[PDB]
Amino acid sequence: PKPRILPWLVSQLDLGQLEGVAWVNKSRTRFRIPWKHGLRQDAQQEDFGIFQAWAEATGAYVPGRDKPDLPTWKRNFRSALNRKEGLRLAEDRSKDPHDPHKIYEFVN
Amino acid sequence: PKPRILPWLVSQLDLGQLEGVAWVNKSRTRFRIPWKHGLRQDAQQEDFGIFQAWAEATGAYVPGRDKPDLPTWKRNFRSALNRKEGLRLAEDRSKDPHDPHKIYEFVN
Amino acid sequence: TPKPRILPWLVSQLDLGQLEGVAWVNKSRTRFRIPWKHGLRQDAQQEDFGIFQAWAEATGAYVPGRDKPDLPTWKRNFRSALNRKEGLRLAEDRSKDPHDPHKIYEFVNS
Amino acid sequence: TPKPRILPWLVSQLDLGQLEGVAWVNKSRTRFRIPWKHGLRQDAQQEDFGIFQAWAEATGAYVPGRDKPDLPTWKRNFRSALNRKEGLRLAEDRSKDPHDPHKIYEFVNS
DNA sequence: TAAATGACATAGGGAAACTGAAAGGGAAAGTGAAAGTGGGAAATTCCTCTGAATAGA
DNA sequence: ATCTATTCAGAGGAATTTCCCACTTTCACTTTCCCTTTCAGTTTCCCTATGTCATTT
Repeated sequence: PKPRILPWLVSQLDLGQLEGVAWVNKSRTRFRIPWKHGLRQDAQQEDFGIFQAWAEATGAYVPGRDKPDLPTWKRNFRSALNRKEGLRLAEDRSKDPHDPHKIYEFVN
Repeated sequence: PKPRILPWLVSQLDLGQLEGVAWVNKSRTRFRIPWKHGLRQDAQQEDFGIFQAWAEATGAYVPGRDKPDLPTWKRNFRSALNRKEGLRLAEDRSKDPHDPHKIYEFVN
Repeated sequence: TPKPRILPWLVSQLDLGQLEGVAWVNKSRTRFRIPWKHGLRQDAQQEDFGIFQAWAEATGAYVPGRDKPDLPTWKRNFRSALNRKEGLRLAEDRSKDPHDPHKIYEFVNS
Repeated sequence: TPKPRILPWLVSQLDLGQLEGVAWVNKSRTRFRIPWKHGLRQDAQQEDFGIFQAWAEATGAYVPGRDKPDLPTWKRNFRSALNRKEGLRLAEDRSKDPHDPHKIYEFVNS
């Protein structure tokens, strides 16, 4: 059937399984996504969990079959979101030293 | 007593029990048909209500017994109307974002 | 007149060899190649979508002059048409190559 | 407004010779000089970082009508782009000269 | 007023990751023209049954 | 010498058969929706690499 990204993303947000990935508003319209830049030493694949989740979810990534590739999972997650109408990028807290991340918000 | 499509269609148009299926002429010579595209995430089953109604009506589709098949219902409905003389597709508003549909018309 | 069927038409283009880059890759004439340069590249230009364009002109999908040029769509339609077609398969994919980007299709059977 | 590609744009600046000490050295144009100096020195301005500034203005990254000129960043962006070009290698690093600071790239190719 | 030794404040710099805009791709869905189909209607053989015309008793 | 016992035309539906007519399905691509990839550059990250000030001999 293949998941559509917005409904899928919203579900992850509601379940709140991944960390650094949740609703940052009680009305539910703004949300955070970890985004530790790739070159940083403290950066593991645990910091690309949503990106990885999406890849596993769409069949792109299958642990065992393909080597894990972090940059691709991220560029893929990002491009999918950009084209999505009714959803804009708010603040770019990506290079932020302690808690690097981004908040997306649904608009009309 | 299998229904003939034009009389049947006109009846649905007059009863107006199907959202989006309605005349657009006081004179009743132009009607509109809901025409959302199958892939669209926003396509709920009822977006093929007339197509489904015709399939159930010709006894081709009995809920419970058959697996829903939305493409064929629309496909059958469109093909059935095409042979009909005195009837012609006037506008194709189906790749339309908000309210997608097609307008047929009766050539005198 | 009749509308051309894609495989016979393609074979004909291959035999005529009018388009540059489009050629049989073997004597048995069963494997052929199609130039497939990526659209965003700098050296890209309309002549790198010649077969795609030819097919569009051929099916009346495009009419130099009256209609407006949609190069990507020409490729999408040509690519999509072959994809369902039975008895033809994708063999190679050198489409992301630098100097000679192209894909290689092979004719098969059942 | 169409975005310029760096090599064709750079070659144009070299031919026009609008900046001081940019024109190629060899007439066949297989080598050229770049106002590559240093930033932690003394009289370093927008004159010694002209190509770097030209590229920044050219890509809209910076416009002498809003963006507050950052000479250090401009040098970083220009350096990275030249590095990735296959048929383009850096000959010598003559930035190691007092009064005459610069750099010599090659228009080689394989 | 000095060659040297230190002391910070950033400017390079090489890789590899990031990115926006737009082209590519998958594959499920759509299409008009063309050809196929089912089921009810019209038509073309089958079946008693009638019954007057023909044999046994 | 009637008195039944049969029997081959013509009836009046059955029993299929062949036709027709609306839709249905194929045919052979085309298009759409939603993301993915490519392009050709930008931007980090993480270290060095120097170029002005400030103490050693």
